[PDB]
Formats: sequence, C-alpha cells, structure tokens
Amino acid sequence: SPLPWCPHLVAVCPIPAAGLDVTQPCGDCGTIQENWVCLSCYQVYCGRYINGHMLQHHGNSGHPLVLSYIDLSAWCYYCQAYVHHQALLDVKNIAHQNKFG
Ligand SMILES: O=C(O)CCc1nc2cc(Cl)ccc2s1
Ligand SMILES: [Zn+2]
Ligand SMILES: [Zn+2]
Ligand SMILES: [Zn+2]
Repeated sequence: SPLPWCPHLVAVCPIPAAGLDVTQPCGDCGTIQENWVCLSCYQVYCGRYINGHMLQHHGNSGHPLVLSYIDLSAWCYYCQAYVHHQALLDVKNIAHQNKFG
C-alpha cells in the first residue's frame, strides 16, 4: 504494497469507545456481505461489488478513508489506493481483535 502515507490520513477520526463490530450490516441495504467502515464517522456501508453504498457515502460526505471488514485493508477514495500507516494501526488492531479474537 500500500501507499505508506496519503494526504487524507488527517481525516481519520478517533475510534468510538464502543469499538467496532466487524459483523455490522450495511447501513443502507442491510447486507452482511463485503462491508467497510468509514474512518471519519464510523458508519458501515457495503462494497462496490454488492450495492456500492460506501462509494455513495464517500460521494455524499467526502470522507476519504474506509476499512474493509473482509481483509482490514484501508482504501482512500481520493488517492484511489490502499494506504497503510502507523495512524491506521489502532483501528486495524481493534477490528482484528473483534474479527478473530
Ligand atoms: O468497494 C468500495 O467502495 C470501497 C473500497 C474500494 N474501492 C476500490 C476500487 C478499486 Cl478500483 C479497487 C479497490 C478498491 S477498495
Ligand atoms: Zn449496502
Ligand atoms: Zn463517513
Ligand atoms: Zn488519500
């Protein structure tokens, strides 16, 4: 690989004290498949191969960075790239613990 930095990492917000639920369904269509969590507002929406609700959320909010609940990758919609950075480690780890632990 991912980009080791991107100019949208500044928009990554603190993780809610409720933590993450990697089984959370899409907030629009309720699908349990291929969801992502927004790293600005922590809403959960489905991927491009389901109903494209996270891409819609990007369009209507401008929020840049999203975390996959399938493989814990982080995608930036502006840079059109995967990103990994020390600034993403806390949220990936919280997600990894919820998913696997
Ligand atoms: O599915 C989503 O809306 C968000 C996440 C991603 N969007 C893309 C688009 C391409 Cl072209 C390749 C990889 C990814 S990861
Ligand atoms: Zn959806
Ligand atoms: Zn958002
Ligand atoms: Zn970016």
